Amino acid sequence: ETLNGGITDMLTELANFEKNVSQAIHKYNAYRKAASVIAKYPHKIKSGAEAKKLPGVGTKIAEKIDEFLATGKLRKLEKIRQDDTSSSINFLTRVSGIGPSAARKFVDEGIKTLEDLRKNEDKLNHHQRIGLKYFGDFEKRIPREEMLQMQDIVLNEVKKVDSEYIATVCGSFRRGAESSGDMDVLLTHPSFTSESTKQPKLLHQVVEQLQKVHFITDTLSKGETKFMGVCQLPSKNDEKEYPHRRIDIRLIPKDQYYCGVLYFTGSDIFNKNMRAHALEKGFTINEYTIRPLGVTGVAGEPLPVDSEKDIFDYIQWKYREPKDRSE
DNA sequence: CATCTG
DNA sequence: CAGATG
Ligand code: NA
Ligand code: NA
Repeated sequence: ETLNGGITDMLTELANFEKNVSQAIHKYNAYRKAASVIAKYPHKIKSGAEAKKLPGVGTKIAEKIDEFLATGKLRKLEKIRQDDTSSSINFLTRVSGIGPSAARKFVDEGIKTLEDLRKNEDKLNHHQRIGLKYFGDFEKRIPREEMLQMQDIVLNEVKKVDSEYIATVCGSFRRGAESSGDMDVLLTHPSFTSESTKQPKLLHQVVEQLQKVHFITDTLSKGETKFMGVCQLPSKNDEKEYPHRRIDIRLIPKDQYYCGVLYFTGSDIFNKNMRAHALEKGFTINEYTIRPLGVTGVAGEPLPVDSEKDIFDYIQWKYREPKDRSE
């Protein structure tokens, strides 16, 4: 956790590159297991050889561990931090809708900056254009005080469209958190569940109210159960307009809401432990349901939930307010 | 995993 | 349809 931090960090650096710049998924996966194992590893790694002793740790990595332990640096690391190509890729990637792949193509056509991008808006798709157009806004965290304003709008709008909807804003917003990255709304309806053959209007209707009142400004991706957009708290009495924020709206069969809501609410560590405990209590859980575990090894059949409460009950545990869902 | 692009 | 992105 700090006893082999650098090592794990370099490894992580190295890995990112293999994957992002080279196309080296193998090597890429290579670095990861390695960090992963050195990460658990209980002692101070004093040498490459010592490391090698571990699984995932090979000759090449043991090598790198030496030079890094030997001198505060790694040549390779040094050469890669320079390399404009590598850096251009780490950079384009920051645009929403540009991934490694697109990054590579862009750079090889010589587009390596924001300006490059603007000049060449034509070679970019809808998501990408949008992503460029709000490069700034999108990198700006979202302060909780804004979140409560967004939430308030969304909830009131869904309500008007149909009293029967059930919307919930998950994420750390939910677990307390002072600011956040984007807004994720978990949506459900009584008239939509597991078997129920669809209802697309279910989602489309909401999305539409949201734009009607101008809260949603652009669409990134709009499916029949998942919507990826851009919203904006209306600018008050003009002088201060708000940054453009990312928003996710997802439709969920009512019969599996609280499991999602539970899940989406995180934190990742929270889930894990809860999940690991579930397993103890003769259960299984995932993003959609909780299932009684047979002894034949496995076995299913969806226990029925009415709240996040039901879930806890089942695994016989302390109902935890979102706030303490930390770890 | 769900959506989009080409 | 494969393949990319979030
Ligand atoms: Na990106
Ligand atoms: Na293939």
